[PDB]
Amino acid sequence: HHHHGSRFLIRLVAFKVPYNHQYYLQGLIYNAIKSSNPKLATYLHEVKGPKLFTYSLFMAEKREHPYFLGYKKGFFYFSTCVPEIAEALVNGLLMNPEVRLWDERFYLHEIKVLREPKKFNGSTFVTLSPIAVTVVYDVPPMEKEFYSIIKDDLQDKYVMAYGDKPPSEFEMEVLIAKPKRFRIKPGIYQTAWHLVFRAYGNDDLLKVGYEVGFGEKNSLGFGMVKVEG
RNA sequence: UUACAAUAA
Repeated sequence: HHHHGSRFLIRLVAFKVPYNHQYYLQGLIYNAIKSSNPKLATYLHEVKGPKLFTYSLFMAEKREHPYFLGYKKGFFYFSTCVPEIAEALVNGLLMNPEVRLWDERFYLHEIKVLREPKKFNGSTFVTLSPIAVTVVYDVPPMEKEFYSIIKDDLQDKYVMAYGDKPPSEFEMEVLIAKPKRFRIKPGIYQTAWHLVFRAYGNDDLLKVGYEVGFGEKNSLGFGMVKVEG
């Protein structure tokens, strides 16, 4: 135990934000992990494969679209099942910034520690960060196997976290599905999916996807989802 | 805490 898990909402303080901005969010996250735990930080890069943390997009208190607008504060979410990944993103964001992203200045306001709904099976999930699943293009939800991949990754992420035989009951049904393409530097096409869906299965199974993510790029800001209730 | 993204390989 182990199994308790963690989720964070961080809040910063008229400003601007881009799209395709999740490589720059890769910056503020590792910066504060090195600034706390320098061995943990370097480790994660070369140490490779799906990491046990994920984080949301950078949203605002409002969305405006002529980059785009900005207003009263702004924020994002972070979830990981590895206690130190979080302790080093809480500690490093604390004794530090002063945060400045791209070049926009900002000042740390609060870090609100959310809760884990113990409700998972059947609950509705909406993507906080889009979803990518890649194979050799990026398979969309109309694809029969988008589901075998997304499931499997979670079964592994499961034992990766639980050190135990993976739970085998997972289905997901998708209501709203939105396409999009991102620039991960310099030269790549990641076709992700903004999603709303119902997912039933082993409770703990989906607990994981909740925390670490759904799909591949969890360390780049894909695959983080929220519960509706 | 927002079913909240402009671009389309």
